[PDB]
Amino acid sequence: SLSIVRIDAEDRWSDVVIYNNTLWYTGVPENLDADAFEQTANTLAQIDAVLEKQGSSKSRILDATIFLSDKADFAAMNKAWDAWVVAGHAPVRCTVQAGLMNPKYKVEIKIVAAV
Amino acid sequence: SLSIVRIDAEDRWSDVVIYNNTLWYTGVPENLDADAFEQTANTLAQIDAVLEKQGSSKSRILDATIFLSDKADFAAMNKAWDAWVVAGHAPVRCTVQAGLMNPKYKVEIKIVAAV
Amino acid sequence: SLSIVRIDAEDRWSDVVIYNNTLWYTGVPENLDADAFEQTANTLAQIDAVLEKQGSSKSRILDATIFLSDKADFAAMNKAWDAWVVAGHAPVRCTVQAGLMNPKYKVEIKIVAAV
Repeated sequence: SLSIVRIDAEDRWSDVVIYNNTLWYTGVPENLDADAFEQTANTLAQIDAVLEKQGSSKSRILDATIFLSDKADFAAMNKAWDAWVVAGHAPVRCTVQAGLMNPKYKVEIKIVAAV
Repeated sequence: SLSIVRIDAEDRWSDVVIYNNTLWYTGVPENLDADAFEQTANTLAQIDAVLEKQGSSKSRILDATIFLSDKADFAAMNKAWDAWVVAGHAPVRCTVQAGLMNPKYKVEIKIVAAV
Repeated sequence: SLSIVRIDAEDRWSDVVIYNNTLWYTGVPENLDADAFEQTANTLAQIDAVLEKQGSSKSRILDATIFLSDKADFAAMNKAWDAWVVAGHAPVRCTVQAGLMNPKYKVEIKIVAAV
């Protein structure tokens, strides 16, 4: 559909937007003092739950942009990603180090997925 | 339409691109000597201008990635965003810090919207 | 089509994703010891190859985001872009400097295109 659907949840930093059978969402860490692996692993779990609640799923992710605050955390974030990603159904994947909006975020994950 | 429409199509870039009922655009500030907050507001206003010319609006933006040159300007670009954004019609957002091309850029905003 | 097609679908990533008449891809350099001009020119050549394998072309690219590891490489990557881009058929473009996963990468290029 060409009618935009927007979804706000109290426990969730980003809205979800659905349009033209496509879904956008940004995953942000919930446990600020946690390390990069935890934040990546738990943000990937957040994303699954958000996609499922709107019928989609981690199998239907088209493109993912992982922003990291520190180059030292690449290994940890690959380790989480690699434990979660669906073999043969993986999204196109962008990973860049950049400054994040909260100094305690080690990771932030933009998602575009099919609905 | 599955036909691609380009606005201000030059030799090396286009300013706006429209395809499959979706519009792409990067906004850059024109007020290059102003501060972050005021460069942001200016960018946002150009975006409104661009979206209105094609039939859309700031109520129909799907995703927005805000690049800041300096980590110290997060709070200020948020201030300019909250004055501009339409509550309950907000797009998904990304704000990160990276190097911009013109050294007088505090901010640069990439936009995907519906049309 | 509302079906998801993945090209070179691997364990942790897919090289290309195609959905809803839209194609997503991220080009990364092949020659790690090459300078930024070679890496950019070469990456634009890969993008073409990827687009035409799917029956699309570089005239059909909608949006491009170029990440450079070093601000000193801006001129080298514009020279490559300028030698390649299709006058009057260029996408929205956006260049920023950021940290990249491999320290030998001077450039990386994400592409959304019509297919």
